[PDB]
Amino acid sequence: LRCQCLQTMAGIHLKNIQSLCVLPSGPHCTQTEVIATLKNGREACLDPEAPLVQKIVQKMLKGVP
Amino acid sequence: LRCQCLQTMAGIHLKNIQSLCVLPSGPHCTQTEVIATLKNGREACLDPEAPLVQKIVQKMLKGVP
Amino acid sequence: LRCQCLQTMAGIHLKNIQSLCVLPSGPHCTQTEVIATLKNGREACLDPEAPLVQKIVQKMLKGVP
Amino acid sequence: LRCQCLQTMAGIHLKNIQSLCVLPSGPHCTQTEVIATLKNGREACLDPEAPLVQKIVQKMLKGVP
Amino acid sequence: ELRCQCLQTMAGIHLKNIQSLCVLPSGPHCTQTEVIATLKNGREACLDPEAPLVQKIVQKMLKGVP
Amino acid sequence: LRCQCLQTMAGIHLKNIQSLCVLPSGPHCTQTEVIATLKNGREACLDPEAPLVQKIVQKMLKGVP
Amino acid sequence: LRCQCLQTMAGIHLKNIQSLCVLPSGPHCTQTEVIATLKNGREACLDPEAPLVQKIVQKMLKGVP
Amino acid sequence: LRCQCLQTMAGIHLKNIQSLCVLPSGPHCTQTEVIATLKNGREACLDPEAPLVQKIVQKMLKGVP
Amino acid sequence: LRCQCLQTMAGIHLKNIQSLCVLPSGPHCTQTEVIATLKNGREACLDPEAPLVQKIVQKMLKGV
Amino acid sequence: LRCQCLQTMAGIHLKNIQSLCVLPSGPHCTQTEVIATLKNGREACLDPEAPLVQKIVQKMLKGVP
Amino acid sequence: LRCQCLQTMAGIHLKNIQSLCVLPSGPHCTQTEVIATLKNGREACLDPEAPLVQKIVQKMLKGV
Amino acid sequence: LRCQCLQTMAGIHLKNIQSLCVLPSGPHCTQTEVIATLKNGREACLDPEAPLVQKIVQKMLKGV
Amino acid sequence: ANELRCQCLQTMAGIHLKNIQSLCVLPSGPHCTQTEVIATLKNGREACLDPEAPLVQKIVQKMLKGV
Amino acid sequence: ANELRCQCLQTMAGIHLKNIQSLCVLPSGPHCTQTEVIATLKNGREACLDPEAPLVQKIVQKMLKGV
Repeated sequence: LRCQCLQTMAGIHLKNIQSLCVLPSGPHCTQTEVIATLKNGREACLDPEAPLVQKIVQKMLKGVP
Repeated sequence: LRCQCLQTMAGIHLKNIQSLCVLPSGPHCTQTEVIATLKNGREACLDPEAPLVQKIVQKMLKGVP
Repeated sequence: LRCQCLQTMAGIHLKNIQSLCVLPSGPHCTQTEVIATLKNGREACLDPEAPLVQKIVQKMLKGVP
Repeated sequence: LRCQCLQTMAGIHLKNIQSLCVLPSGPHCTQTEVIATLKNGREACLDPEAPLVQKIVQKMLKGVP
Repeated sequence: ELRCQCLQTMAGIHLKNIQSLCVLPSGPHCTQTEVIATLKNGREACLDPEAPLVQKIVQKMLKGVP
Repeated sequence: LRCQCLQTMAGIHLKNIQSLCVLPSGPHCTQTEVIATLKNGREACLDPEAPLVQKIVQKMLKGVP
Repeated sequence: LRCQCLQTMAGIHLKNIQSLCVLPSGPHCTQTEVIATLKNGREACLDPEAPLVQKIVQKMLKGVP
Repeated sequence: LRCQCLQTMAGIHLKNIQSLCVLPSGPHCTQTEVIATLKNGREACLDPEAPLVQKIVQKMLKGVP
Repeated sequence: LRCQCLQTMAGIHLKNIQSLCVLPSGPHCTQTEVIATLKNGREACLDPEAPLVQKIVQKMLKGV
Repeated sequence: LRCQCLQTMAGIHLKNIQSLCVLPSGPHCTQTEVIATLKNGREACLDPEAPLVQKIVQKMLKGVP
Repeated sequence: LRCQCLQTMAGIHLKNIQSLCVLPSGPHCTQTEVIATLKNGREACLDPEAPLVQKIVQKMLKGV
Repeated sequence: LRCQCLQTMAGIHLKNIQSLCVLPSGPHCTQTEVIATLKNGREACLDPEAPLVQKIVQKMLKGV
Repeated sequence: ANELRCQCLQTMAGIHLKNIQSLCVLPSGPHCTQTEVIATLKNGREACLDPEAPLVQKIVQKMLKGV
Repeated sequence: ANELRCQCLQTMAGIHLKNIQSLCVLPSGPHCTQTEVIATLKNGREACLDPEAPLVQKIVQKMLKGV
């Protein structure tokens, strides 16, 4: 029951994102961590504090590029 | 490869949410659909257009329920 | 026999890298692509042209931080 | 969780290399070890200290002959 | 009808590590004789039959191991 | 992990040999044992001490009859 | 429907023989050929003309060593 | 791993025999048992003690009618 | 559509017989031929003219 | 491994019978059951106790109508 | 396109019948022929003229 | 192993019937069901209780 | 095989709307002397219908509006 | 392939009765959300139609009566 992300990466493109899960804080992890799954299947971690990540999340809800 | 949510429900509380995945449009589904997994394990579908759902998502990224 | 990486990401830390495979050009892919596997197990793609990536690769050969 | 390479071999040609993975030090192994997979499928171990191996790695990143 | 199993030859093989050494001669399958040595971990590695070390390694395996 | 050969046979002809594997001593077997696979597919065991067998092995390396 | 044995071998021991099949002449083969299956499972061809082979066959019928 | 023959039969003709296998004693069976396969495919058991059977076996080795 | 039995054998025991089929004459074969299948599975041909075979067949009908 | 015949029928003609199999008692069935296969291919069950059936069987052995 | 039944048999029991098909006359056959399939799977031919067969058919329609 | 007929239809003509199978009750179906196959090949379900169907069946047995 | 004749030898009746999975209407032409309707049920068994019949015409219009 | 989805992505119009070789009406169910009509022309090319449309309903009843 440790954190799934060791670190954060950046440069994620919205077109490639097949799914984006937001895992908040708790006994499982010290901080909130976001895991984005691409269309090929490879997962990639993201920063919830980052402005691009927050911009990407709200765009997925409204409508896709 | 059909849509996972048959319908949307409401009245979700942030404290109970263990994970929230956002599945956008594509060949798999006609519209964007959001699936929230609670701490007990039971999943529940949400509306991306809904104002509460959008408010819940941004709050999870920043900080605590 | 298509390319394994849809895109490149950045911000990789050397300490977290458990393995780094370099897949060159051929019938399988138009360009060279690098796939780094972290200690947790999650893979992440990298740019061979990038200066940090080239600096990370040579450091792994000589000796770890 | 022991080292995958018992020994090192030499005389590797760049044209034949389909993939080259660099596995650094850790709990898994005492030293850094490099595993090159050929186009036929047969794997072969390499020395990270060797000058040819270091020359082969940097050439794969830049471009193929 | 098969092609040759070895694309190239490598060297620096140690006798202690060799678990098995198969010698595949010429024929319809391949233009030249090719030797495939399987190590104790399981990883295979190709060898040169013309090489003096390889010929010295083969005869030593028959007589008795180091 | 017992010995593959129960006994040795003789009268092997070089022309018929498709492959000759030499399995040395270890935990798997008390003595070194040689297994020759013919062109039809039928395997046959050989004596490493035998002079003909040693003469056959060196001839395969140099060049075929 | 060709001959199963490319050649004959010798030095077979009766104790090791689990089964011995005698395949006579016909459209399938130019001459009579004998195939002995050992207890481990490995088959081995024999000469019907050979005196030891004929002595081995008659001994199996009467009673085993 | 029981005996393959429940009983013995007689009146076998050499011309009809396509194959004759001799299965000696062991853990598999209390006594030696002979199984003759005819040209049509139907198997038939034989007595190793019988004089005709022993005469049939030696004739197959030398040369067929 | 040739005859299934190349020859006849003898020494069949009733206890071992699991099934006994009688295939009469016709375009398929010049003469009547009997095929007995044992309990292990191995088939064996029999002579319909033979006295033991005729005695074995009638005994199977009445009782083992 | 139950009985193949649920019941017996009668009125079988010898001319139509292509094959007649007699399956005796055992673990497979409580009583002896006879299965007659006609020239068209359709099977039909018979009573071993019946006088016509016993008369039909003996006639097939001697010679056909 | 010949007749499926070479002959008729009798002694059919209603309890065992899983299906009963009635194939009338035509180019395919000179006369009407009835084919009854049992619960085990083995087919058996019947006479349409026979009184038992006609009695069996009407009983299947009404009730088992 | 469900019932083959979802419903019954009527207006079947005897001349068109190539085959008529009667499938009685059991584990396979709650009630008896009759399946008539026409000369063109198209199957059609029938009611065993119906008077015309019972009249059609007996007529096929006697003669076309 | 039989090429370009009428598919229905006769008409039947007593069709229920609930059971109908598909209903095809094949009009007149070189293929057939009269219009013929072929209804395919949910189990898969086809059944012919009369276009002149009042129930059949009532069934067709009901399928278009709603089940 | 696409198993058990709707066969028509959209509806078209301007169908002429003379060209129609066959007209199948596929109602609602697990296979599709709404009723959909597929008309096959004499050349072989299929074309989808609206069951709600007045021309389509007029075309269907005319095929039953006579061409």
